[PDB]
Parts: sequence; C-alpha cells; structure tokens
Amino acid sequence: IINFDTSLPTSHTYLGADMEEFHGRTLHDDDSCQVIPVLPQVMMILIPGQTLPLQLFHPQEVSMVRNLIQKDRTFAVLAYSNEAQFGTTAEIYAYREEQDFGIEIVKVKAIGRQRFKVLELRTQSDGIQQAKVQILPECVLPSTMSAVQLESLNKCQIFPSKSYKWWQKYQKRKFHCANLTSWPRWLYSLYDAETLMDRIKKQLREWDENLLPSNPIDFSYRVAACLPIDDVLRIQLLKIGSAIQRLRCELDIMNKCTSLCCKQCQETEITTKNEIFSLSLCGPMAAYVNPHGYVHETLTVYKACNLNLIGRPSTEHSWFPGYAWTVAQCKICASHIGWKFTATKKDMSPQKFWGLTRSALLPT
Amino acid sequence: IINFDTSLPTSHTYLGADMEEFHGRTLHDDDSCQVIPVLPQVMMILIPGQTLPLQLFHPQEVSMVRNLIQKDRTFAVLAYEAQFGTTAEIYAYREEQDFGIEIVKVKAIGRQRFKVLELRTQSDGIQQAKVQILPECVLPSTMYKWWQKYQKRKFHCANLTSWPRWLYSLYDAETLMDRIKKQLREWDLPSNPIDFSYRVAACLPIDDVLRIQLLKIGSAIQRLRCELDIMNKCTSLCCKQCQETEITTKNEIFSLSLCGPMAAYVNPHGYVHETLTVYKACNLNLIGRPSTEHSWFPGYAWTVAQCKICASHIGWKFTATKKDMSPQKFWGLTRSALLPT
Amino acid sequence: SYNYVVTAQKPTAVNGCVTGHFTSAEDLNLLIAKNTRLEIYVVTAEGLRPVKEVGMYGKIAVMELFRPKGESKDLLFILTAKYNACILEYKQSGESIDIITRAHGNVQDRIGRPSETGIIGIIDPECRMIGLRLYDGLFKVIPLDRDNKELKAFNIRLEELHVIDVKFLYGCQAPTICFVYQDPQGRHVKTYEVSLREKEFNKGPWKQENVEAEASMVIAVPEPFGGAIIIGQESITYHNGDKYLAIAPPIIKQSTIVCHNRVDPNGSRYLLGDMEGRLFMLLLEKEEQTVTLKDLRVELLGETSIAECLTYLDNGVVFVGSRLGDSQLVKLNVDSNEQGSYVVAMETFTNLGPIVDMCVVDLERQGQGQLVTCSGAFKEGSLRIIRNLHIRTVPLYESPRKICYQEVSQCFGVLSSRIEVQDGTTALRPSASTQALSSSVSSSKLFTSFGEEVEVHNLLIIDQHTFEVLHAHQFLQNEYALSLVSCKLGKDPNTYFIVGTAMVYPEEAEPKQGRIVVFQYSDGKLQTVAEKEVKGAVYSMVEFNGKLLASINSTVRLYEWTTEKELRTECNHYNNIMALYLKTKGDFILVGDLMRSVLLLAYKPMEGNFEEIARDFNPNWMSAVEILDDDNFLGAENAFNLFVCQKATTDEERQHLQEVGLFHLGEFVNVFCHGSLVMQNTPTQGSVLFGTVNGMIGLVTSLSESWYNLLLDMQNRLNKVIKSVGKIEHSFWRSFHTERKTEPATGFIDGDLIESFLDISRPKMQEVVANLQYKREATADDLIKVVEELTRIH
Ligand SMILES: O=C1CC[C@H](N2Cc3ccc(N4CCC5(CCN(C(=O)c6ccccc6)CC5)C4)cc3C2=O)C(=O)N1
Ligand SMILES: O=C1CC[C@H](N2Cc3ccc(N4CCC5(CCN(C(=O)c6ccccc6)CC5)C4)cc3C2=O)C(=O)N1
Ligand SMILES: [Zn+2]
Ligand SMILES: [Zn+2]
Repeated sequence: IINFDTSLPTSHTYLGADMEEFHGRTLHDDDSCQVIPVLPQVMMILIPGQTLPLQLFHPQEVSMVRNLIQKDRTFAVLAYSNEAQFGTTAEIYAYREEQDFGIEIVKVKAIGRQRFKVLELRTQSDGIQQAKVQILPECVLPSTMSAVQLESLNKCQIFPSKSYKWWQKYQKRKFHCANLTSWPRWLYSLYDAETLMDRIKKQLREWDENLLPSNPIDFSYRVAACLPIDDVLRIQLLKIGSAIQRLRCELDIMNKCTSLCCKQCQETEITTKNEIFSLSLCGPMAAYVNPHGYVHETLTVYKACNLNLIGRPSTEHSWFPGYAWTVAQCKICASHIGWKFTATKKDMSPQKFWGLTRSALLPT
Repeated sequence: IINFDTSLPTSHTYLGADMEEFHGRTLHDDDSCQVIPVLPQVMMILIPGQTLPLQLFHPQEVSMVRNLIQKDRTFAVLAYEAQFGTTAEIYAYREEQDFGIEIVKVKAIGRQRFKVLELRTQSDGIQQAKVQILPECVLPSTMYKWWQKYQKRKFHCANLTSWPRWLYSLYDAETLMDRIKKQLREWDLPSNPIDFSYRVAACLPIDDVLRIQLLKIGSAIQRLRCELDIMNKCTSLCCKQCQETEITTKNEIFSLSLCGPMAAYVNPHGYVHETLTVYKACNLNLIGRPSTEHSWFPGYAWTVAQCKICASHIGWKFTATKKDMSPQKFWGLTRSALLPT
Repeated sequence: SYNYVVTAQKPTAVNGCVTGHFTSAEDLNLLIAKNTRLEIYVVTAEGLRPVKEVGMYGKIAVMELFRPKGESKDLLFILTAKYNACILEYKQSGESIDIITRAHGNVQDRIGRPSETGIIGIIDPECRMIGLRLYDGLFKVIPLDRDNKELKAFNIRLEELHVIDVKFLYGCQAPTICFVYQDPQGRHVKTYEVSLREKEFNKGPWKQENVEAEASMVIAVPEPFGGAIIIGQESITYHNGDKYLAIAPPIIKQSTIVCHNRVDPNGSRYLLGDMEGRLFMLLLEKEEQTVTLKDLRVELLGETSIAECLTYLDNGVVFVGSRLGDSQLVKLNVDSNEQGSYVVAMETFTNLGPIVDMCVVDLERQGQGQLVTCSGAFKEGSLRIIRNLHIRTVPLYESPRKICYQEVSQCFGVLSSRIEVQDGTTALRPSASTQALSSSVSSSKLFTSFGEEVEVHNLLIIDQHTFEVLHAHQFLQNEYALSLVSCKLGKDPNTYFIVGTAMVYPEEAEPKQGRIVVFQYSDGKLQTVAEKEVKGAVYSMVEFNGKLLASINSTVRLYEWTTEKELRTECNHYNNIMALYLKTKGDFILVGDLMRSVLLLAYKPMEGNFEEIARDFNPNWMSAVEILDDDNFLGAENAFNLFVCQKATTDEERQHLQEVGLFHLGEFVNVFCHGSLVMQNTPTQGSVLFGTVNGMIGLVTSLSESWYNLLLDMQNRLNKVIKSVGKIEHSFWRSFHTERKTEPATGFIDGDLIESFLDISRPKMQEVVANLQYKREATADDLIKVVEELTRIH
C-alpha cells in the first residue's frame, strides 16, 4: 500500500520554492539546422518529455544561462555513446539565481523537447561548445488499414470503449479489411499503436502491482525514459524515429531484462526487475540533483540485496519528501550503489525503499 | 603574513553555538586501574591534550554519552586489537534533532594513557575496557650566547663520567625543547616537557605506527628525541595509495591554528579527519564547487581535492571568501590519505 | 533508375455506383466508379448498354448526381482521394461524346487531421450547396451558385468531433443536416441548419436524441415522410420531430448493414445489404390523416454477393457492386422460389480483386505466360486464369491466400482458409476444402465460446487441366499457414510443397511456436515427409541455391535438406525487424518488414553466414517488395505509391540505399512477380507483373537513359495537349503522396499516358512532336513506331 503523494518528487521542491516559471513552448521546424549551446558537464542521455534539474556554478554556464533566459531558453544535451552523434534539446521552464555559500549558483529545471543528430561541434573561445545540429521529426504513421479500408464499413471505425473479449472484438473489427491484403489480423496487431500500448501497460503492471499518457508518442518516450536499461539501448531507443517502432523495441527490451548487478563486480546481484516500483507519477526512474550539482538517475525499488548502509540517516535535500537516506554501497567491493530511504513518520507507506543510481548498476 | 585569527579553528565554531560546557577536571590515580567505556567506531590514536570533536548519531552511543554526563565525563579511545589507548574527557556538549534523528555533538580533550588489561562487551553494543593508567617517567637532571653559557655550566660534571660534555646536551629537556621550538618557528606552548612532547607528537603527519610508538614511549626526553628525529627525517608527503605521487614537502607545512599544523575536525556526518595545513600542494585535481558550509576554517571555502594518478581524496583547498585576507589560499590534507617518505 | 509502368488489366472492383439521368433527360443511366474508371451505361429492357468509359486522374472517393434548377439533365460531382473536386456534364453531338468540366478545384485544408470514418460527401436536395466531411471538427460547405466555377468552400466548426454519418434532410426550407455522433455518453442523433449568408450552423428543427450504442447508418427519407431512419446492429429507428418509431427485428441481428438504396421515389421501400451477402427489404407503412408513417418491417429478400453498394435500376432489377467478388445484376420477384429466396441472378461482371497472390505459369508449353491469381475472400474466393485479355474463373467458396505451381506433378498448391462456427465446430457452406476428392488432417503430436468464428487452414492440391481439388490437407487447430513454396532441396531429386505455419492463440500477442512441414504429392495422395518445429512464426520462405531460407519472427535461417530427410540448420541472421518480405536473387537476400525498413544481406558460401551489405530504414507502411536487378529494388508504399531504391567508396555511404524513383500508382499492390503475358522473343529490359487490391494488374519494366529522356519529354508535351477530365494535372496525379508529404514523380514513366498518344488525332500529334529531337528532329511517324513498340510489351 502506498499513500505517499506521487506528485511531490516531480516538483523537485528540494531545489526550493518561489522559483521563476515560464510558459510558451518553443519548437523548431522538424528538419532544419540550428546552433545550440551545449552544457559541458551533463553526462546524461536526455529523452524528450523528461525533466532535468541542474545547479550550475561555473562562470561559463552561469553566463550562458543568464543569456538564455533572455533568448530561446534552449540548450543541447549530447547522448554520448562512449563521441556524440545524437542528442536532445532541453528547454528551461524554471529558474532562480542565488548567492548561497559564497558563490553565485543558478538552479534551473529544464525539459526535453526535440531530438537531433549532431552535425558539428565548435568550441567557442569560452571553452564552451556550440552544436550545429539538424532537428529530427517524429514520423507519425496512419492506421495500417487506412489505405486498404473498405468504404462501406468505414462507419464501423468508431468503437464504444469501456476486457479481453473487448480487445478480441477490437482486433476482429478494426482489421477486417486485413482480409484484402496478404497478412492476417494478428500480424497487423503487432504494429498497432493501441495494442502495443495496452500490452506495455499490462506488462508493467505485472511488475508494479499498484501501477502513463494516452498518445502513443508520449507513451513511448515515457516508457523509454523509465526503464532499467543501460546506455547503448537507451541511445538505440533515442535514434528510433517512429512511435510504433519505439513501442515494439521497448516491448522487446522489456521482455528480455531480468536482473541488475553491481557494475564494478558483475556477479553481485543488487536487485531484480520485479522490485521496481513507481514512487513518483513520472515513473520508476527519474533524474535528480544532489546539493553539489551532480545528476543521478535514481530507480526506486522495494528490496535490494548485498548493500551495506553507511552514515547517519538525513532528511537533508531529500528527493522524496518525508524520507531520509543512508548511503548504500556494495558489500563485496564497497562501491556506492544508491541510498536507502526510510519514513520519518508512522502511518506512512512505504516505510522503506531503495533509490539506486543507474550508473552504478548493470543489467543482466 | 597572516591576519586570519588563528584561535578560530581551535574552538570548532562549525559545531554551532550555545553548546554547554563542563568546567572542572577529573583525573584517575597515577597507577590505579579502572574500567572505562569505549567509543565503538572512532579509530584514532588520540594523544593526551588533543581535542577531538565528535557527532554521535547511533542510539547506543547517544545513550551512553547521556549516561556519561551523569558520571565522570571520561571515555576511552583505543589505538588499533588494541594494547594501548587514551582516555578522553568531555568538556563541551549538545544534543539536537537536526534532519530527522537525535545527534549529540561533543568535544573531548584526551587526558591519560592506558594499557588494556581486558576488553568486555555489553548487550547494548558498546565495549568496556578494563585498563591500567600508564604513568609517566619524569626524570631529574641527568647530572646563542645565553645557551653557550648554559652548555658551559650544566654539563661540567660530565668530566666525571665516561661520556663527553656535548653528549649530555642531547638528553636534556631544555636543549631538546629549544631545538624543537627553533624548528617550529617557521611553522607558527607548554613548558613542562611532558606537555610539550604531547603537543608536538599530535601535530605531526606521521603514519599510524609511529604515533603508536610515541604514545607508548614512557619518558619525556625519549619522546622529544623521537619527535625531533622525525621532524628532521620526514622530507616529503606522498599519496598513500600510490606511494610515489608526491603531494608536498615539510617546508610548506604551516600552523593556521594555535593547536599546531595538524588538528582533528569532524565533518557533518560525524567523520573525524586529521587535517594538516600546507601552503602548496601538488598532483591534486579539484572536484566540485567551492563552499563555506561547515567550513572548519571560518572565512574560507573548501574544494575537494584528489590525487590525479588514482583519484583518491587527499583533502580540500581552502580559498579566502574575501580579499585582503592572508593566506589567500592553502590546502588541508587529511593525514589518513597521506604517507611520509 | 528508369522504369516504365503500364496497366495490363484495368481495375475491376466497384467502389461506388449511382443511377440517374446523366446522358439524356429521358434515358436512365447507371454510373460506376471502380477505382479511377468512370463507366456510364444506359439502363435498357435488355440489360445495360455501355455508352462511355472515362479515366480519372484520381481515386474516386465521392460520386453523386444532382440537378440544380435550370439544368436539363443531371450534373456529376466527383471528389478524388487527393481532394480534387469537379462538377462534370455529359455533352454529346453525333457519334462524338465527351465530358465537359462545368467546374473544378482542390478542396484540401493545409492543416487538420483526416477523419477516421473517412471522406463523407452529400448534396442538399434543393442543390443549395454540397457538404463534405474530410477532417475532424470541420464541415466544408461548397455553395452551388453558378458563379462558383472554382468551388470556393468554407469550413464550419463542428463541436462534435466523432461524427459517424450525416445526411441532408428532405422537406426542409432551411438546409438541414442530420448526423449521428459518439461521445462518452453514447451515440446521439443531432440536426443542424446551414446558413450560407451567415456561413454557420443554427439549431436544427428537432431535438437531439439518444440511439443505439452501435447505430451507424443514417437515411434521409423523402416526402411525405421526411425525418430520418437510424440503423444499427440491433434496431431500426425512425425520427421525425414528434414522431418516433423503432423495431428490433431478429433477422438483422447476425451481421451489420453496410449499404442501402431507396427503391421508390416516395421512400416507401429500401434495399439493405449486410456484410455477409444478405439482401433485405425495408418497408415504410403509410397512413393518411397530412400523411404519417405507420410502421416499419424488414423482409429477408435473399442472398447476393458481398455488396459494396446497391442500386435499384427499375422493373425489379438491382445492381450489386462488390469489392470482394464479381458484381451482379439480379432480378427481384414478387414470390419466392422453392428455396425461399426472392433474388435471381441475371448477369455477372468479372472482378479479379483482391489479388492477394499469383504466379506465372506456361501451362500450354507455348512460350506465352499465363497468370494464375488468388482472388476474392470469404464465399467469393476464386482462382483466376488470365491469358492474352481472357479470364477463366474457378470458384472455391473460401479465401485463397497463397499459390504455387509444381510441374513434376502438374498441380497447383493453394493455401486456403475457411470460417467455421463453434457449435466442436461447424461449417457455413460447402467449399473446396470439404468437397475434395481426397482429404487428410494434420496428425502432428507437437504442441473459446459458443457461436464464435474460427479459421481453418488447408493446403489444396488442384489439377491444372480441370482445376478439380485433388487433395485437401487440414492443418492443426489454431494453426495459421503463412507461406508456401514448391522446390527441390539438396541432392534429393523429388519436388515438395513446403508450408510454414504459426500457432496463434488469442491470449498471446506474438506467436512463439510454428512449423515447417514438407509434403510430397505422389500417386494421387499427399504425405508429410518432414516437420521441423520452430520458436516463431514462419513469415516467409524461399529456395536459396538448393537450400531453404525461412523467416522466423526477427530471424532469418538457412536450412539444408539432409540425406535422412530432415531440415538441418546452416546459419542464422538476426535483425531489428521482422522479415515479412524475403526475396532472393543470386546470392543476395532482400529483407523487408511492414514499416518500409529494407535490408540487403549477402551469402558468403565459404564462410557460410550472412552479413549486411546495405540498409535503408524509413517509417512507412510497405505492402510488397521485389528485386528488379542486382542493384535496384522495387516496392509498394503507403498512400498507393511505388518506390525504387538503389545500391562513393565510403563504407557508410556504400551501406546506404538511395531512393532513385518515386511514383503514385493509385493502387494498393499486393504482390510482385517476374513474368510476362506476351510471346517470348528489346528497348525494355525485365518484366514484373504486380497485382493489387482493386483487381488491376500492372507491368513494370526498365528503360535506357535515352528512352527514358525521350518518353519524359513526350510526357511533358502530352500533358499540354490532353484534356484531363476534371482538369487534374497529371504531374499532380502522379506525385508521390504521403501524410503531409508530397514529392514530384521521379524515375518512372506513366505508360498509360504515353500509350494514349495514339488515340489523339493527327493534328494533335503534330502539335506534340514539334521540335522534339530523335540527333535528328523527330516526326510523328517515328513516335508512332516508338509507341507501338512500347505497347507490344503486354
Ligand atoms: O534523497 C537524497 C539522496 C541523497 C542525496 N545526496 C545528499 C548529498 C550530500 C552531499 C553530497 N556530496 C557530494 C560531494 C560531496 C562529497 C563529500 N565531501 C567531501 O569533502 C569529502 C569527500 C571525500 C571524503 C570526505 C569528504 C563534500 C562534497 C558532498 C552528495 C549528496 C547526495 O547525493 C540527496 O540530495 N537526497
Ligand atoms: O572545512 C571543511 C572541509 C570539508 C568538510 N566536509 C564538508 C562535507 C559535506 C558532506 C560530507 N559527506 C560525507 C558523507 C556524505 C558523502 C556524500 N553523500 C552521498 O550520498 C553520496 C555518496 C557517494 C556518491 C554520491 C553521493 C552523502 C553523505 C556527505 C562530508 C563533508 C566534509 O568532510 C567540512 O565539513 N569542512
Ligand atoms: Zn560491487
Ligand atoms: Zn594517488
């Protein structure tokens, strides 16, 4: 049973309140080329629709962001594979400068909007890189049946929606004109956005008992961002350009994964895919910032193994309000794997969970 | 040239204000044997007179400290298996609820040496050491112009023994203390040789085993001689993991606090680091941002520093927050990560 | 690449039909839109008399006749799938006939989403406007005043996004639309009035009402009834202000009703057609007071072919236009036969569509290829034999899916499927799989609810002379037979039928089990010689240098025929894509999936494995692929397009296929196959016949650069002389089209346009050929030779 307010983590209140907010989405024509500032120290693959908090202190980046708020509030994040070929543009949607602890630090909450392929990088005189990139479009395809659909029963394309028998009726009625082609209905169902989305929803709910958007594009992006997967497959999903292909690849990757081990000693099983649970409404995994400006892709799980707790619990800068953290590291090789979050009150739930940093784990 | 008030680090103002203090001293008998509680986690060769700031959070440790303020304000710190140790007497204390738990932050000034007779445990998880208070072997007199006449006068009777006049000048409290003080002039005290030797031994960057030696040394003159041998032998300080990455030399060491070049400081999570201040350090890359949070040296901002060959944390770089400060920049190197050469 | 596409068989599937007074004011005319062909016949006592046939530069999506005030005879409004709208008139003088374009335009919106219910078009009974529904939330009105020769149209915002059907109501002084729409509350009828002066909607004459959940059809009843009839799956209801009737006859509960047609001009009788082929009569009972509707009733008139549309001509004669089968002219009697059916078939119009598979065979050992195609679906399934154009039909009464030919045994192996009903299971009709001379059932040891339909799959061995079903082998329960090849494998001298299958269960999404079965047809019977289980569906199979290449889910596998007569693995290749399409030429293997992703592997016999020579991934639905030659690959793409991809010294550039040809065919190509229908033994190299959903067979060949340039210049010269019906640009017609993407045609020559060069009179030929360079200047007498030599390829 969970009663923790799942919208609290998404706010990133640990950064603070009274932050300036902006509205008005800034989009770039989906095939052109542009010049975009690159944030140097963000070693992270950002997927569209995914929040990214930052606390910048280098004068280079601070001056950049001060300039950006007066211009297109957009920068680039390169999906390094080792060396950049693709990336995502992030748009600043919250901002605040402070002079805390003797330096001027600018804290920004940004969001991924568009993907791109990297054409060239140019290191400005400031030590900063400007990326000349070409925007990639989202190839939205129609129904597989729109070309071969029969007109007389085009009236039957609108379904009353309210379950297994319902989906059997759905396959029978939507892909009726599949009889005109050389493939069966069940074959077309493997390329239908709705069936793929429903399959993914069910297959997640198998892991997370208490368990997403409705359009296929956002659904595919969210599923890609919140999976327990390494960097190579992350970039593979990023460079896939169609929602249907992305959903199919996500389903395959979702099926294959089994367990997560400590990266430095690969035989130490930290957890299994059935412990993954979503403590925030943005998904099982999300990107947070610690007090010194390092981004961690924390994955919430119910039970972890071969982890040693270290240090005092602290509710300082907690990413999950109402919980503390104890530094958890592998007991075989003493490498930091994540933190152990515990409730500060009774009547809360879960009283315990583990936030594991993605870069300290290895799927197997 | 230093304008920085050197009495600030010795007071540990990073542990907060309104801390209750306990005036008055409690001391055991010279040879009596007593049983004392042990801090279970802190590993450190505490030397008598040395200040140890602590932040205990474990329920057992907080409970025991709470039951110590009722009794004598003493506990024990073992050398580490442990054959020797030093008792530590609390003199400043506070409890707080900060960030979700009860934590007790205290200050303890090491008082007496002891040799462990037995170690016993309690179900509560803390240990009790039944130990014998080791005494000190105070000795009588074995028998530049001012000191030239001193050497002329004090060591005349050496003609009546089988050793030369000059040799007895190497085993006198005054001459050895003068040589040590003259050597510490560059960096920067108690007159009684016991206290002088204890204060000198606690401010050296030497590895552990040398400190255990000095702790077990039972005489003032011998401890002073060993300290001087070390001050004239230890030439450079290198990365412990590498054993070859040179971090600094003995010429850069300087005393930013009136306690000496080195002192023990507790970080926010109750970890005791023995920091040595140095003007220049090399082979270190700075990680992260500067900050003044919990700064051990007020008016300075720290910056993590680690060995560039192995990326092992060596210490911090303290950079003055305001101009017209002296020194503008320096380094604090944690002794636990160094190795003399 | 330089390709040349021509039509060997025009489309045969009837996608629409209407009846009116078009050619004259007294003759009764039947107008049939097949796909792009408009056919005007005159209704006569003897049947039909075809007066004209015309070709459009677009897929006819809407076709309706109307007579505005002052017009002696009906005009014809047509809309095409690219949103070209035209109003046309039938002008005659003597033996000459031609179609005048009274008005034309393009009525697309640069932004907006096409409906999921499709293009809907209607005409007000008083001809005060034309109403279209193309995108969600927008209702496009075209005023019909005679000054609107450009068909200027304005949108109106519809608050109800999900509109099902719409009609114009009769007996209204203000143009009124009655439409059925769906919301989370259910489904409701709603009426609006249309104001051209204010260019917007007003409240309709009678209130919104709730109707059946699956109500989907609207009929506008003429005077004196008026109102409307809403038809769903359970009930037929009638709404007219206060008056409200409803019936729930049990005879319509089995299948959905997908077409209708008014029989009497006063609206007392209607013909209704269900999905399965049943034809009903709906009768409106009249009471005199004003005249009000008394009651409704439905009478099952009989069974026809699966009707795409109906139209009552006269004297109890009804034309049934069918997409899945042959179109019909049927008689309607007053009393039923001994079988209880009022419907008698009179004439049948051949329909080859849908062509789902086909093969080229020289049955008569004559050097002239013949084409055997699998046509139709459900009870309309058939085999067609097409030769030089003569067509012979062999009805199966079940769906044929795949077909191959075995010369050593002189028989065709046909995969087929039939639908049975769980009751065990029971059939719905006798078919080929149940009327075979001999039969068998799969007995492999490897590996519901009442009234439901279940698919039973069979392999039929059919003789090549009489086309009798020699044998019928029924596969396992819940087994889908996907592929079928006839080949020799390894050193064995015997020929086999190899069938790849999959085990499909509703509870599973992606098949995990399948089989490769090997049959030998010997001495009149069929026998399983081997059977290899596989962990995936065998989507396709080919013969590869005496081995068997099979596509199992996302894997490609090479099998060898061992002396013990078992299939032994040789090598596997893994892809990111399901290998639905698997083509082979030489040692090169082309692998495609449904999402236009193309891959080109090669076989290294010494190394004995597969490596990726080239790749071209681009999201779009792909319906077929072919190998034109070592370098060029042909394919059919969504929105009825053809593409041709081509295989710098740079590894990255060399590994990328470059699209060198784009074309808009206006057809959904189901199958490609190498062959020809003309006497073997040119200016053209190669011959690929392709078959489509609408029954159109086409030919693709390859040209030289000289010929390509000459014919392209001819095209540009002819597009200036030929008067296109509806005044649509040929270059616009053939532009490669896709969702919010449009490119000019490249790499292809429209062979129909070129071959039309002979039809134009000699003065127009002189106009066309002027200043064209043959390095001599060309003359019409030379271009005649060129076009005749091009025409003699089919
Ligand atoms: O819910 C949650 C989960 C936990 C998470 N937290 C809190 C936090 C606090 C601090 C640092 N630090 C990371 C950098 C840092 C390292 C230690 N430091 C030395 O000097 C030093 C280095 C080596 C040895 C001895 C001392 C200071 C600088 C401090 C990181 C974090 C972090 O990830 C969070 O915010 N909320
Ligand atoms: O003048 C001075 C010199 C500096 C000195 N300072 C400040 C300080 C602040 C914090 C910690 N920490 C030590 C323990 C700590 C480690 C980081 N944490 C994780 O969660 C984590 C661990 C690994 C990877 C990622 C995150 C939180 C817990 C925080 C240690 C120190 C310390 O020595 C001081 O106080 N003043
Ligand atoms: Zn480990
Ligand atoms: Zn080192």
